[PDB]
Amino acid sequence: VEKNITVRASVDPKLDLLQADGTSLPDSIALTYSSASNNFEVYSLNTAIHTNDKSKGVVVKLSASPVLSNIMKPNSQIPMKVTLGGKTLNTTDTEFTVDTLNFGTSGVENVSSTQQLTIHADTQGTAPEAGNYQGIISLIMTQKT
Amino acid sequence: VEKNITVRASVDPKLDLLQADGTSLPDSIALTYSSASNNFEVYSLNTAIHTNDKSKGVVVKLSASPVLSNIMKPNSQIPMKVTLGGKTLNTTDTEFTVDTLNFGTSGVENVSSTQQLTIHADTQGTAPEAGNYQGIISLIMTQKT
Amino acid sequence: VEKNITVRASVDPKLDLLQADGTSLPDSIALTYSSASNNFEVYSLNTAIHTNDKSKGVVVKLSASPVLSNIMKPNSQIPMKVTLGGKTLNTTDTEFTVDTLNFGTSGVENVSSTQQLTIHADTQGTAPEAGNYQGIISLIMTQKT
Amino acid sequence: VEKNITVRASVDPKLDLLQADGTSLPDSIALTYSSASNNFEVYSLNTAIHTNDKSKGVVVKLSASPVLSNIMKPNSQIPMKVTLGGKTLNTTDTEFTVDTLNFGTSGVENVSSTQQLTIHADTQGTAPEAGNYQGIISLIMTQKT
Amino acid sequence: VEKNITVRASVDPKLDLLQADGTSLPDSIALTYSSASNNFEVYSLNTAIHTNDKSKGVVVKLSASPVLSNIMKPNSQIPMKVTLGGKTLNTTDTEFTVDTLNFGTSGVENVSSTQQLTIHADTQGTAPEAGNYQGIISLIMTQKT
Amino acid sequence: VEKNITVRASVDPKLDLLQADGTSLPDSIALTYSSASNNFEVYSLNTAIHTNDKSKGVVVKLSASPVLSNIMKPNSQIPMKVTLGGKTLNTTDTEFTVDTLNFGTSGVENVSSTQQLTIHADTQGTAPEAGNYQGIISLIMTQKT
Amino acid sequence: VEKNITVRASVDPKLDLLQADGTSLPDSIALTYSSASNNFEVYSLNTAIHTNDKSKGVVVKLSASPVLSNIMKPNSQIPMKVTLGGKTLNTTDTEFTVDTLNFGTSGVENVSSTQQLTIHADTQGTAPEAGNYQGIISLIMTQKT
Repeated sequence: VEKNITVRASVDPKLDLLQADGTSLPDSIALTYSSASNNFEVYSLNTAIHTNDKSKGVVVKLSASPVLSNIMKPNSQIPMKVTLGGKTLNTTDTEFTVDTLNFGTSGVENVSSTQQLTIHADTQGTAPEAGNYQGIISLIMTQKT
Repeated sequence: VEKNITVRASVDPKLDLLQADGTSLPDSIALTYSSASNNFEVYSLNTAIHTNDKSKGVVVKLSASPVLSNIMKPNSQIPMKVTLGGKTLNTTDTEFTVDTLNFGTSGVENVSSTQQLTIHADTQGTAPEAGNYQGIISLIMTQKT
Repeated sequence: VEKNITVRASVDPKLDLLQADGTSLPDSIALTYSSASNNFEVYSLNTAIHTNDKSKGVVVKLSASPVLSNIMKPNSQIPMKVTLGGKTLNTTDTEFTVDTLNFGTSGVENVSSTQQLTIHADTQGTAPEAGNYQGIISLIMTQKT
Repeated sequence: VEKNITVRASVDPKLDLLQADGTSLPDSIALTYSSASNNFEVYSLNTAIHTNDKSKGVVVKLSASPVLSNIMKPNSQIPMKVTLGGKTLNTTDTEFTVDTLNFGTSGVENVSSTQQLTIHADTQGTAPEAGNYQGIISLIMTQKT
Repeated sequence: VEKNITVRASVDPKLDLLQADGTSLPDSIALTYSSASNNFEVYSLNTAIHTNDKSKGVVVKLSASPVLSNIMKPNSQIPMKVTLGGKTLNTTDTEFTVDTLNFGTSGVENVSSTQQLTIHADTQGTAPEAGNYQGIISLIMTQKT
Repeated sequence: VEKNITVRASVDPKLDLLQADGTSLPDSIALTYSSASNNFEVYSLNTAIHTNDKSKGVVVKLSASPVLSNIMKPNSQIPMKVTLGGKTLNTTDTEFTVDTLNFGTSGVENVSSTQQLTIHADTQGTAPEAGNYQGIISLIMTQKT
Repeated sequence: VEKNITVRASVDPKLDLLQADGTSLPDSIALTYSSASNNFEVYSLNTAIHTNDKSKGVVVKLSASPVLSNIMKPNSQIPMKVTLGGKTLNTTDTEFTVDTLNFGTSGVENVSSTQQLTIHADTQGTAPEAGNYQGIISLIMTQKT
């Protein structure tokens, strides 16, 4: 036949992280460099947590510390700082209490309040070497008793 | 030599289904799960039908009823409802009359009006089992007297 | 053992043609047919020339005239026109002068300016016969005094 | 009896290494050269460790030091550095602790967190001789008390 | 006389089974194990039935019940379930009606609709013993009145 | 003495024909039949010509006309058309000029450009009799003044 | 009595060297000549050592130095270099320590890690005389305290 389309999906019944407007988080992001400040800008995205039950809190962590490294020479790299809900995320987990998520206040049941997601490839005022840089962020989420 | 590139193309002289912006349909699509509603959201795409002759209509059908099934445990699957031009597609063909396609009204000869293509892997408010899913949509399209 | 991975690489110390984003050129491409115009669409890609020394120009040519031919019936075929940097390529080599390549202006040393690579399986307003088509393009590239 | 298809499979009941999307790791990979830097680009792939029991850690090592060597003249070769989970692999085994793997946090039982697998044919800024290169990587994985 | 190449081909004038892209079916396939679920993943391939005359249906059967068996110890084996067009195949013949094959709708005369061919080495949630496994599938297909 | 391995090799110091990836040409090939068109599909392989001295051209010819004949009944056979570098080969030799071979442009000295080798068992739109077919192609190559 | 089949097998209870996929090593191999480089290409095969008891090391040696000699004229020959596990083999025994073989890490008890077997008919950049060459390699293996 003509126009064969393959459909894929990843399902996590307990938790999901979607944008405040209902769309899924972008699969990739692009940072903007500013030679005047010799540092990257802060990337901010509005996200809302979707949960199976509203009686349990959420715990968020990263699988590994994200690093933005040049593709041609990995020796040059810029650590990236990721913060969710105003608190910095790390390889050690952090807990988001149920009372601070405000489940259902947006008008949709089991949908959390808008959480500010921030990515910052912060250099210490030192210009990285010219080239193309790439990295990956692995945001983990789990319910807590 | 260096930089050998192989070119491939599938030609159907009578009929083609492309996006309203002139680009081809995506080869793959991704559905986003929502733990709050325990269901997938509707995926929508704008498409335009290209025809060899504008005086003869189009009939559309699916080769088989698509189902979104887990790659590891096919026992769990989510049937997908496909609709084109506002009418649900089924294994039994449906006819799009010529006067409802508006060939040429977009400014380009033999190009139909924008048709809404919708894929919805709807569960009956039942959470599918955790994992990643995969499926295929086979959209057949033929001209009709 | 388990998970044996074979690594392969082709090395040309003098020249390399890569995408503007740093990744390698695609090994395969697909063309989009449109029955309304009975012709293929133009495929365009951004590429950047890498050179061992920035003081020497580059020459580009095709090993043989690329032709898009049907796999079932090679009698039906569509000649393809390849153009790089805005100038049409042919089996007779064409010269890219050094001052027109802008080596180093992108911020990375010995990297040329973005060159527009275009492939067009241009039919003379004639619908090719239905079936699957396949062809290969061989892009030769050499330094010139 | 027409259409005879032979099926093969290798089973390791205790451990498996698969891509984050659930598919198996590629059997072969290709590296891209860049004469501007006279070095290869870093190849990165997302992988997830599968385990029979979540209470036991994982240990990773290489059977032999992988080396990318020319097929025509093995005297020319490029040592390759393999790193999994952010820590460099070596013929002397390295230990991945259980709490650093996050078994089950992805939503699928007994599936580890995404581990970044990186292959880099790091030349010391020295152009290898022209030709075709080939190498093999043997990634060992074992459960550790 | 140098470069002697031997050519072979099997001809069935009445029926053939080819991939949707026009190439022949793969001779060998590899299944991927996942110790997390202690089961094999489903392997799916798109195929199109080629027929001499479009007025006759197609019947599909297996010569013998395919079984995936360990090469070293045949006592350990995993039965494989084969389904084509959404209906499971068996040693007893199954009929595909002509109206269900859609001969010619793809744009090529006498070429049927894409049929989903699926192979699943379904264990009953029990881990097979370590080793290399191999099996064979003999897909018999014939025309029917 | 255990593990006795016999090694064989054919040496042609003046000319060799190898694949573009550096490996030798396949010893055996298989053609795929298509009952819809009642003809064999075109088999294409990329090859590169190796020479002792780049200053001399290459001449290519076939020892005898290749014919694809049924093993059980030679009376039924299919002539095969072989083309290298875009020009059909024949029992009468054909000349490939030195300037058309582009020796060394691939980055390896004394290695020619990629030459398209194509084999087509072109039936005249007539289905061959059912059975197994076999044939041999003897590609002769020589240097010419 | 029709269809008489003779079965032969060589049994070495203490050691066996087989391919990584479980099958036996090839009985004969073919090398590829390249007149451009006037040297043979390196032949690489994946092999795994089998042992009766995993607590003992393995020793590898050759009965006699392999030489690739022309069948018609023995005066013209090419010495062959054989390396197993990354260390070149010679007429004098070599040591493979138990800790280096990694018995059982592949998931099958008493099966060693994949050892790279390399055969190279290394000419000193001198073209051998035209003709057919044949040679034999006798790989001896023993267990050592």
